[PDB]
Amino acid sequence: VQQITLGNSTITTQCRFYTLDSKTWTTGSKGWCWKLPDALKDMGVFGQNMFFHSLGRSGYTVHVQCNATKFHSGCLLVVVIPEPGERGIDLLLGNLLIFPHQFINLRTNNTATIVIPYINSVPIDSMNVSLMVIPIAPLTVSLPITVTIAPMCTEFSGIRSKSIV
Amino acid sequence: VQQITLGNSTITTQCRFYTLDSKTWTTGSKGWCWKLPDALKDMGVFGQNMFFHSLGRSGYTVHVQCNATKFHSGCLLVVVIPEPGERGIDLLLGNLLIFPHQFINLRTNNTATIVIPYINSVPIDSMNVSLMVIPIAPLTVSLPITVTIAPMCTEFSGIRSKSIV
Amino acid sequence: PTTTLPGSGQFLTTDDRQSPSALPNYEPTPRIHIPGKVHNLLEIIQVDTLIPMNVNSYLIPLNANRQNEQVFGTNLFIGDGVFKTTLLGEIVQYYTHWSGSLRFSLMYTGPALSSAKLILAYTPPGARGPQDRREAMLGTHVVWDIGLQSTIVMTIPWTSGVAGFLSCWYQTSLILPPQVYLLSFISACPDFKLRLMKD
Amino acid sequence: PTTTLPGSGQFLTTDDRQSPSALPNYEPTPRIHIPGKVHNLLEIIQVDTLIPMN
Amino acid sequence: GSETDVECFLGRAACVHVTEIQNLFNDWKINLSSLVQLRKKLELFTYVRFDSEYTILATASQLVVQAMYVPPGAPNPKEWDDYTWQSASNPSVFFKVGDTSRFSVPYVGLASAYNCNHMGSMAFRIVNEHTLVKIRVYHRAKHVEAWIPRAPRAL
Amino acid sequence: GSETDVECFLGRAACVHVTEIQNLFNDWKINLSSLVQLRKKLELFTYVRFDSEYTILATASQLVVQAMYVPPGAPNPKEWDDYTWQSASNPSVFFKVGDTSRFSVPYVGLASAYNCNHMGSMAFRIVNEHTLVKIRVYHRAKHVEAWIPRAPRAL
Repeated sequence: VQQITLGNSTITTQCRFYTLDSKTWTTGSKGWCWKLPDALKDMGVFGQNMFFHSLGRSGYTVHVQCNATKFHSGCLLVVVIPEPGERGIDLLLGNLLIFPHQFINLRTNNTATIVIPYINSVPIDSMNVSLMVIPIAPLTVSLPITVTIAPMCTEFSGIRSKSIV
Repeated sequence: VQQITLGNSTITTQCRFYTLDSKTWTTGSKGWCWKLPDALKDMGVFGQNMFFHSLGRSGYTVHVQCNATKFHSGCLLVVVIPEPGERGIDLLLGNLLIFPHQFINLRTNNTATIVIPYINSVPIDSMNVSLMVIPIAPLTVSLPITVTIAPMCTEFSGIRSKSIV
Repeated sequence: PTTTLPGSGQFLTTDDRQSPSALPNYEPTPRIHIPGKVHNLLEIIQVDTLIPMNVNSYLIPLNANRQNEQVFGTNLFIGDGVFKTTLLGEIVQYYTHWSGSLRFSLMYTGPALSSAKLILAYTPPGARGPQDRREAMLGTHVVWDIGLQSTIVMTIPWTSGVAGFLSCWYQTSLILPPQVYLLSFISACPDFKLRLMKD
Repeated sequence: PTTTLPGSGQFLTTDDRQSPSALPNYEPTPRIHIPGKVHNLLEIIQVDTLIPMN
Repeated sequence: GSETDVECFLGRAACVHVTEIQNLFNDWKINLSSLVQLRKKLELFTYVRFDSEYTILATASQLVVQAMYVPPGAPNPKEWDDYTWQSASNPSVFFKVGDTSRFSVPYVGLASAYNCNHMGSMAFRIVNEHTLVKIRVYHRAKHVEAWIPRAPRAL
Repeated sequence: GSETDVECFLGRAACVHVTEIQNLFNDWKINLSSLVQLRKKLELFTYVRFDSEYTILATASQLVVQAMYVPPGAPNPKEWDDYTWQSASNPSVFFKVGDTSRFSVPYVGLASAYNCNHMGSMAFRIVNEHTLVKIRVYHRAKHVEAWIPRAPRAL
């Protein structure tokens, strides 16, 4: 309903949820770009398995939220594009809608959710896609943006566990 | 029988009938030529739909009549050839009989009727054929010639009426 | 026992022929299930993409105290002007004949307290574009109230223009709370064809 | 295993042969019903035409 | 009466264009009306639809010739080494001088038949680097269809 | 709509490399991105898998040419008379100058599809002992498959 709980994490909207540092969307800001799984290499238990196992395979569930009133104007474009750490990068656009995207128009909504499957040309690889958030219509009244990434359906290699017998 | 009525029009012989200006067939006259639908671009309601809709498709029924006594001599060749306004043009002939034609020999008859279907290389086009009236045997005793064109089975485009919804 | 006919030993670039393999008995790397396999280009021009009608180049600006005026106006030539860089026009520039229906959409990005009434007039090819709000409503149009519905979709009929106009007018002025922008999108209906591939 | 006979590589203008298409997979503009299709010239010489006897 | 069918009357190989190149190139707007014997048979019908069949004979006098078919609406070459000669969308045929090329082009008209008309263009160049070569193109109408017979031209 | 299939859109013969040898040799790293018209169609998809089909035209100006296909990971020639030209593991084709060679190479990638990439190399020499020969290679993609459509390049 409105309290999705996974492990020791709990999120509100209308294998755990990792909530990244809140970005400040100012009126003269250009956008942001995060690489997966690179944004989670310093994120607790996932970062332990990311550095422990050589090859891996995971899908991701990305929630982008802008806490605001119903008086702010402007629109953000949330897209994940296949092919800097947890901070990500503080940065034609019209053709980026060919990729799985969603617009956050503050007049109507304040959240956007994108489910990414494993997209690669090999079945497993050593730990592919980048989440980008672009302000298309400028912010007219700053607003904090909170990003929550939950890795789901994560699989790993038999190395570190096969016996030589 | 002898009073074909279509809409507010009525014609005598043995979607409406448009009766063009009566031509005076003198003994030293050469013939006449009318283009379709160009002869009807200034003709009332057809001229409204001709200028309103871009693409169209219509067949035509052409009656050519020479009011005269049974003492006049001479013969007219009424032919419609595929490929100037309502007035038309005041102008080898032996090979023009390959086209749908009819001769008006005043000794026997005084009327000729030709039904033309839509003849074009595309199913609809922006508003093709020409009615020509040639005196073959000269007029021996002038005689008025009245031409009545009735467009029938007229169809038009969905533009001007499709909603963007 | 045969006789060779004319056009033997010919080099047709468009002649699709089966061939001897240079690495016979070689087993290639097997095919795995990668998502989003595209079998036809008619699947990707169907996606709505922004039109650079003016980052500010994609935003159509609106301003207060304007009634019976025009917001924007465009021709529908999908090979030049505002459609030249969109994904639809980038793939249409690969063929000579398109022949299909289009999907034009609009999206308002202003505050929730703002409201305005816009008339979106479509003039078909061969006719003259509207020059007043009265001529625009007297043609094909939709009365779009920005106050209730923040996003509208209008499907342009199948044209095969190888184009008509599409304009927007302020019925009432934009009432702002004490500039805002429109975002327009373009794609093709599922009836869209494409023929004679060129370079 | 074949042997080429005389008259191979010949250019007969009257020799009706099937051929490779230069625009393969191209769908041509479809055929519509136009009236008066003429399949044979024996249909058009059957029409009476004037004789320039004078 | 098998000689009066439009399949037998119009469907026979005639020479529509004869040019001569040097080792630079020659382009040709396709016009079946270039030959007055074929024009006089074609002006007998108002509308006509047929697939094409092109046979090309190249002869030397004192090598490989590229015969490029430009479809309707595509650009023709201005020089013998333009990018259009290297374009994948223009089907082009490579054969030796003294030999013959032969191919068929489907109905490329925009209406359902031609009205007596841009059928495309033929571009010809000699592929070898740094002889007088004559190129003769022979056209054959196939699966011919005609409508609305017209009066023959007299003058 | 048969012209929009990826089987018809990408699978047509383009010229990817044109060189000129003397009687010494020329090698080429296979890059379909060498032709900007084919690169602009290939950068429309993220991953793509296709078998190859190579057609080679050799023309003289003032003989037999060996067209050797080097697979991915095998060594290329440094001189025209190296041991690699005599190696049984590199499939090589011998045909006459003025004529044409034609063969097909299967999918040699290491992943399940190419990511926009070493496809091997082509090595060319003239077999005769002690003329300017131009070698033109034409590539045709067959049984094409593509995934994850990308935005077209604008700049």
